[PDB]
Amino acid sequence: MRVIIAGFGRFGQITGRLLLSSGVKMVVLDHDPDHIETLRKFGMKVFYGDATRMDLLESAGAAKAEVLINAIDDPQTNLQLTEMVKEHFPHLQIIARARDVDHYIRLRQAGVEKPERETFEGALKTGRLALESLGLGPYEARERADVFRRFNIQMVEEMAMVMILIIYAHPYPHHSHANKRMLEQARTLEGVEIRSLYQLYPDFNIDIAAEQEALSRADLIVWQHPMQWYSIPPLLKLWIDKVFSHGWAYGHGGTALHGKHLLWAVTTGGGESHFEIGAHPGFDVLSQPLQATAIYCGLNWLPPFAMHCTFICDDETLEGQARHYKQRLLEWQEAH
Amino acid sequence: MRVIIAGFGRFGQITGRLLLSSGVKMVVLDHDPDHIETLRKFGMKVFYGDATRMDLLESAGAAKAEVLINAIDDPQTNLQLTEMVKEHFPHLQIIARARDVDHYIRLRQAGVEKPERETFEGALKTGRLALESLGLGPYEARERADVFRRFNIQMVEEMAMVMILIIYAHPYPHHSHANKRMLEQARTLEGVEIRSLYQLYPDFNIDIAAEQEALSRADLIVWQHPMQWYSIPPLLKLWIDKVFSHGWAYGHGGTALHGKHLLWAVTTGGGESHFEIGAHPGFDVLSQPLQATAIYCGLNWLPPFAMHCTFICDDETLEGQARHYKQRLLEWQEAH
Ligand SMILES: Cc1cc2nc3c(=O)[nH]c(=O)nc-3n(C[C@H](O)[C@H](O)[C@H](O)COP(=O)(O)O)c2cc1C
Ligand SMILES: Cc1cc2nc3c(=O)[nH]c(=O)nc-3n(C[C@H](O)[C@H](O)[C@H](O)COP(=O)(O)O)c2cc1C
Ligand SMILES: CCN1C(=O)C[C@H](SC[C@H](NC(=O)CC[C@H](N)C(=O)O)C(=O)NCC(=O)O)C1=O
Ligand SMILES: [Zn+2]
Ligand SMILES: [Zn+2]
Repeated sequence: MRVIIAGFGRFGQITGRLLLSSGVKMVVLDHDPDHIETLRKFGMKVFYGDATRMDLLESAGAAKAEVLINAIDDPQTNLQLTEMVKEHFPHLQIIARARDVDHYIRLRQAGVEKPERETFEGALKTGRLALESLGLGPYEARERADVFRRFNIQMVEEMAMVMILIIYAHPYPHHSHANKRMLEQARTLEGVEIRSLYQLYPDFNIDIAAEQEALSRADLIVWQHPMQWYSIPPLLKLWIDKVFSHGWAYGHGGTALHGKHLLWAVTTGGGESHFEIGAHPGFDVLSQPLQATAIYCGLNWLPPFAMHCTFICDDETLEGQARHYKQRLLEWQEAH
Repeated sequence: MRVIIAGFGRFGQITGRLLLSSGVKMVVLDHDPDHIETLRKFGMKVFYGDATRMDLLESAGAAKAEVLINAIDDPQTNLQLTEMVKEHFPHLQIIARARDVDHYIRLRQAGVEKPERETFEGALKTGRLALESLGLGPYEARERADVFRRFNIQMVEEMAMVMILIIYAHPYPHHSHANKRMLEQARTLEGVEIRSLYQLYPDFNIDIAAEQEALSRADLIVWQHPMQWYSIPPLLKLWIDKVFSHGWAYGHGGTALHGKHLLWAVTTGGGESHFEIGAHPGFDVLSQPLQATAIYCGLNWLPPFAMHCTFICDDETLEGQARHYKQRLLEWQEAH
């Protein structure tokens, strides 16, 4: 229906099995009598022949499909398919396997956004296993692989070619009601940049230098998120831990944030009264770790923006609250 | 000095390049004239020939090496090398590339602990890009891949055969001084289980069922960690967000934690004066998000154990605090 997979070897099988687990229906283009049994069990419609055939492509539903996964092993065949689909089926999104760097480059030049070098991530994993058996902790080792990946991707992309900042930290931005409205409203302003952490770093691999650059340009920084267990989401905590670095956000020479302002914009399921609990009751006390973090780094902490009772929230209330968020924002701009 | 890499093609080049960035000393076994220049450029010592020659293995220093990375592509040659090494060099840890499920199985049977199927992680990434191109959030997609990975590994492992609970959340357990001593002390008690989050889940993919089972068996739960930015590490917060689930920890029928105790055991680099910051100063205030979480889940909140001044801490002070932690734990179990 929405998905076509070309090639059902080792690579296509795992990609297909992951989609099938997530409830996605697909058809397969394959031409290996060896895969007949695998295909039988897999239980999807099969088009048996060369994927480069226009007739098989059309009968597979290419003119209506959203995504083609090009899992073809042979670079020449893999590229020929890519070129055919680009020419004949302009709305069909190509996700491609690449054999190696030369193949990756040719795919990039054919307009595939992020071709996946078939052994790359396996090889990085193997590197981490070696690091761990040499005595490195698994997390430090994964971080080292993350740094190398970013570097390597930047190098191969070069070979191929050859003021408000909202730090948004909802884990499921597509599923958001309250925060999503707040952001729609904020974008109607100017000099607003939005960085959605769970969209940028689903693998919890923050690019510190990219984050520091954006902060450098901002006058007001906003930490916007749904409250989770009286606190913030894991990825926002990671962002603080990584981005607010020694010699940059604090410590000797760490003055990059001095003079800037910070707003906490948080949504909660409960209402004010729910926070009257424990030794230090009241919603305002929960701002403490954040305010302490901001102050330590030389930021000016603003009165938080807080939207309560999203659990029982009227759509009329969701709107007025979102517009007051924009209003807080506008008012800060006019003062600065 | 420490590592031998057999095979320096696409796969072996990435693995060895990663290790170079970590300053690891390695020698290479490779027979491909096309790789000679690459190897010379990195300054790499090469033993040219079949990695399956005993005399080459010996010359490469296999009798002293800590780790062999078997990056050979050909499954037969790859397996021959594995079995030869296992027979003759008993202290040499083998990290091996696997072509597919069958190769993976034969490596397991040869005594390789975690063979890495070469295209597996690459395919999962391709599957994630397809899901995202269909409109799924990048983070939700990654989470689907994590579930798929966990299930797949368990399946391939099947085929290959054919009370105190400390939740420890130091991001760098090996680099620790204060927490390491505390865990040394705690371990001298009876009925202690330690789960080290950053060792168990470097890729931040928590196994909720396993954590919940461990919690089932605990009477005292301890959150133990160094304090970072007035709060807790990113992985502990994920652990809370994931493991303290609707219908288990809270909400209708969520009574699994009722009657259990929770202790916060935290180390800080600053003393008490460090926490004279913000509108709600004082160290005790910082426990509020955690105490509120405890209360909502029916956990019994105990007075925290806090070790301060680790930045300026004498070694006798460190020992003494590690003994006092053991003491708190002991008196708890003597009281229950
Ligand atoms: C993991 C989890 C923990 C939560 N913890 C709290 C809580 O501490 N206090 C509270 O009021 N709401 C809590 N909530 C409710 C969310 O804050 C609320 O659903 C959210 O702000 C709604 O905004 P949204 O429509 O943008 O998702 C929690 C929700 C989840 C999913
Ligand atoms: C990311 C980062 C943030 C930190 N923030 C704080 C802070 O909030 N307050 C504090 O007293 N110490 C802070 N520290 C210092 C650690 O708490 C301290 O080094 C640790 O408790 C020592 O424990 P260890 O020897 O087991 O590593 C921070 C350290 C790091 C790495
Ligand atoms: C269990 C479900 N199922 C079936 O019904 C039959 C296939 S069998 C396992 C598969 N093997 C091959 O494709 C053989 C490749 C080869 N011989 C080659 O050298 O190229 C494979 O490894 N796939 C990637 C993975 O799983 O890691 C399958 O996946
Ligand atoms: Zn989403
Ligand atoms: Zn470590």
